[PDB]
Amino acid sequence: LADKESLIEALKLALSTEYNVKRNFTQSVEIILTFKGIDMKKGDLKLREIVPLPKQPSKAKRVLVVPSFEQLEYAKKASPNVVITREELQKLQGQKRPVKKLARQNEWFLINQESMALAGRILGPALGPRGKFPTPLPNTADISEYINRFKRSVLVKTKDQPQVQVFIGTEDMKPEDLAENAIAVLNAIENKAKVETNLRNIYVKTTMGKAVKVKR
Amino acid sequence: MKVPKVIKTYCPKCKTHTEHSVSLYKGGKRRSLAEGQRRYERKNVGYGSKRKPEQKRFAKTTKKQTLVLKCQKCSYTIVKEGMRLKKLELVE
RNA sequence: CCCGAACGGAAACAUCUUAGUAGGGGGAGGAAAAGAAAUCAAUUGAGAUCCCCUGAGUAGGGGCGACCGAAAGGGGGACAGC
RNA sequence: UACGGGGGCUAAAUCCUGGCCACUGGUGGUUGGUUAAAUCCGGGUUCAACCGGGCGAAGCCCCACCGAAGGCCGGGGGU
RNA sequence: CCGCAGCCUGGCGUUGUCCCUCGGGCGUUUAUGCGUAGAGUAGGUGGGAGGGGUCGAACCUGUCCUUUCGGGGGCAGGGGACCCGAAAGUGAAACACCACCCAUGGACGCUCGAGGGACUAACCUCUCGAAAGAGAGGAACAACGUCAGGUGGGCGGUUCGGCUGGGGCGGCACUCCCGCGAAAAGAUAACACGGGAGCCCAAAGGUCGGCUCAGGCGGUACAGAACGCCGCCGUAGAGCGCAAGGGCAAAAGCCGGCCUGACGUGACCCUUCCAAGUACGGGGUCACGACGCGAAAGCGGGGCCUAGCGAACGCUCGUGCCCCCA
RNA sequence: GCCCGGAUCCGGGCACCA
Repeated sequence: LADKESLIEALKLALSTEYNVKRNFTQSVEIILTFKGIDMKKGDLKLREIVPLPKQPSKAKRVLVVPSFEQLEYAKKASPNVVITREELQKLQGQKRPVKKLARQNEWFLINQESMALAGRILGPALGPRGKFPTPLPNTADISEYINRFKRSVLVKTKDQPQVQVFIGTEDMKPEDLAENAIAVLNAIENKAKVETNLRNIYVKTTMGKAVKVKR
Repeated sequence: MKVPKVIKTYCPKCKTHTEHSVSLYKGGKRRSLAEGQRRYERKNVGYGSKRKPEQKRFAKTTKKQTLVLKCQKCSYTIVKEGMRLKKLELVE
């Protein structure tokens, strides 16, 4: 629940030094959630959605995808951080930290529909409270367009708290572009429920900023 | 007496036999602002004796057990006539 | 104009009815009191108060029991206004 | 104005007035539970009625004392 | 069974001035965190393998506070500059920095209360004064008004069932079911006799198939009157939830398979209740709609039949619509 | 029907006009 021009004003604080500090590296914008009056039992905080962000920040995230022999030469064009083949993913048996490390830093762990039943026995217990959901991929030849959906998408999940800390953007877009980065998130939460009453204050800061104010 | 949790009977809205979920009847809250509660309170203002008769002699020991059946496709509910029993063990 | 029962009936009886009656206290007159819409009713109408025939045992109140109970409107009598 | 006013029981004098505080009653106390109206908070209602929550006195639950307070003063088994 | 006084206690009013403390909140302010596996304090969700580095680091030596003295958190100097892993473990890892949460304490401005203390001018008590007025003591309590809870035969209104070899005590022949009384149609009384019900069962209900029970006889290790097996007889001498009476054998009993007709709506008839009025309750026969079981005709709105149950008003639930005003 | 405490049941104090 925010105004049309509020997001541009929200990014104006983030981009400008009035609510940001310019260090040796480019800043990244993040949002933290602060709400009031939500309980786990009532069964409304089932936030497990994805957002197709049209604007792509220059800094790509750790996105992991597991293709098959059908499209072994299609997923390499999207420049993923780390990719493991279906034919050799079963080799992780016994290993625990390599299972943990390259599943929480990475945004997603996409696995094909053929190995869907195998996507809950190895990464199941290892990502129980962590909250990783493998999204099945289309069985067509083209996968980069599907990966492009997940290059800058964020996996949101909550279990016992009403807040999620997620990536939304950086310092490298237009001041009005955050109105397109956050609109997918705003539309997604709009189209699944309506808990705008529980809101108290929305903090849209940078990586190294402080609490800001969003008009509401 | 034991009764199943699910029973297949006639759904009169669907006009065929469907599955139903079985539960025991329980009444609601008395809801002040009911017309007979507005009248009772209007009668208790002022001076006088106890205004209304109140039961004192009781003979029955059980109560009629009523079954509530909800049609699992359309949520239509049929309520059955009660029957004097101890406590209907509704466990499947 | 204020204060204010019980007997009886409900086939018992306490809410109820009897009844604002009986009774008590205060204040007048040849009559008193009321009286000139912060009223009624309904497609934009009537036009101060009082009394009679009605509306009508209707609306409505009630251990929804025994029982209790209007007003507007219609027809008349007089019909002023400051 | 306590050597008093008020309220009980017994019934001159002599010799005495035993055991029991479980019940009822009276008095006092309290970790604690419950506890009305009013006020306060949340929901609801373009406002209310209406739903909840908190706070919650005396009393009651709980503890102790009192028989010249009402009173009560058995049975069974063995040596 | 109920009321009403009196009494006790709390809110509001009369009712005012100064404080202090505490507990809530609102916009801020901040610094503090060991179930186990391990370089070791993983409390959790993410950006984030880079973050700090004359844009002054890792390291010895002490003052100091603290803790399950585990151990971390802050001090300047001596050091003029270094460490975490992308690497090893964890149902959940990076003291790589930054955010919110659970959770400790304090402070700013505002609000709300709750408690304690003081004061005097309301109010009260006394004294002097013919009055007017003056003085002393208490004091925002008491007292009074109003509302709320408790206590309350102090006082008022009432109710104190019936049948019945008089009434009482007893019993219930006070609602319902079976036999007999009862006189071979129907009806028929006794504080007559012999007894029961106020429920139990998801099967002890529906259907289809197979089978035959109690008891006795002959032959078999333990084997016995009574275990299993092989034969002969057996009109019921068994079983059918529960009283009594009736009914039942390729079953109405016993053992299995599949099921939920213990079904939605709407009628008529019998009995209670003879001919001859009459509430409930119970039962029987069906129509429409839909099922179950059977090859099928068909059987099935509970239990083999006769007991196991309750008006108006009020509340509540189910189910589709109707109404709310000069 | 409540609160609360105790092992769905029990106890205590209040709710409850067919």
